[PDB]
Amino acid sequence: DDCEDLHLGNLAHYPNVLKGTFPTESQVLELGETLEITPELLNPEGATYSWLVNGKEYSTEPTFSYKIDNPCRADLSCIIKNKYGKVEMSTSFSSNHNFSKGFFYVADGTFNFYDTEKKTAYQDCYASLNAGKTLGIGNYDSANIIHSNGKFYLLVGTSTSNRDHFYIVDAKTLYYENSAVVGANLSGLTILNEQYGLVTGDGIRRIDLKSLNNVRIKNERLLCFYNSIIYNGKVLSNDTYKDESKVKYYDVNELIAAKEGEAPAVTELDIIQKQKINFVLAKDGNVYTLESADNGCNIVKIKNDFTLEKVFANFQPAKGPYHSSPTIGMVASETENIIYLVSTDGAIYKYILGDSDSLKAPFIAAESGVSITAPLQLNQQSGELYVTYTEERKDESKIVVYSKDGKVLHTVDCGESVPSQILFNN
Ligand SMILES: [Ca+2]
Ligand SMILES: [Ca+2]
Ligand SMILES: [Ca+2]
Ligand SMILES: [Ca+2]
Ligand SMILES: [Cl-]
Repeated sequence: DDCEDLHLGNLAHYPNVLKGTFPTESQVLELGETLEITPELLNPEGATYSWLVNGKEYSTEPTFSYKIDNPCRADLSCIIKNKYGKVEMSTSFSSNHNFSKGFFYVADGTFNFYDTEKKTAYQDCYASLNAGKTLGIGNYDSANIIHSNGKFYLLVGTSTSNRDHFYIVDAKTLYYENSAVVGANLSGLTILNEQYGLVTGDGIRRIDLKSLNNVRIKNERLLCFYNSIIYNGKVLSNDTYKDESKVKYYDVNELIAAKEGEAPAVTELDIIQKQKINFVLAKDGNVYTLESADNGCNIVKIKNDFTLEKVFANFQPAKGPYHSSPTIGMVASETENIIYLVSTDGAIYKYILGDSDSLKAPFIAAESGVSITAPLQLNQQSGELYVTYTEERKDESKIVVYSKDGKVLHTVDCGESVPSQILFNN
């Protein structure tokens, strides 16, 4: 087979890459694996390489080595150049990861993933899966996310006007879908249904969850739904972080139909609030919130007909001092008649609907000089409670994952960056 058919003397002078020495199909690797591509040149003398990861030059080496140490997806090009010509091959690579095997946590202005099976944290999964895209959440900015319709709807509360404030991120994959401008200093987000949401902060804005156009329905300086919920065709809102205010509700259909400036009717419920507190849908099918009282708080049951049942809790609820400080929110179980809530000392109470005895002592005791600085989250499949703690004196935050029985299962070190929210991909 000496000199017969194809040989070097008849195959051009630009780089000649041997077949199969560069992937012809998209690569899928496990977390921890390394992608290695070593193109073999028939004529390698004087050749130079350029490896582009998502269009950005990563290497000039004749062999590509890239550790898949984070959930990612990337486009890969290889430009091989010599005196006589330039050749370019392209492929793509991604990690074989499962975002069902743990939870996302919003810290240092991005989506981070913690695997409860591997006990491993992956920082800034949003960038590595979206070609370096950022969500632009600065230190003095807020991230308000609602997981609905299999999407993460993010509202950035920022003083910058000419930037995207509202983002749609796929909840299962963490893939960016769309984003748009709404307005500066807007930190109140409500998802009404599959088609519409509400953005509050300077009154009420309806946002179309497909086109991302918004209509300013009500214009009221500093009017913000710090917390809200959809219940029996109404939007229940918490619009205070300090001042005495009552829970107010709006009609979902009136909010959907309202034209620019047509402020909708607002009705008050006999629920005095003097701080940020959320609304939780409990296993009894009712909505619960808290009412501010002199020597504690009241766990308020909001029935379908919007009548109220109130149970006194001899403890003050956890609170942040500023407009920017997040809601130290409650969390309800979907499988048990339970609500977890945080006292002002950093203790967790497990309220058992209808039984006021469950409020006589904390479920999880407080630790001195340690406070709970984010809303509670619960894993509805295991019953695991995710609590965000901050050591006041050193500014070191952690996510502690407790079992149904209150035993520590995981500790996620977050350092100087406080996680604001915990999300699931399902
Ligand atoms: Ca190697
Ligand atoms: Ca109605
Ligand atoms: Ca009892
Ligand atoms: Ca850890
Ligand atoms: Cl609209």
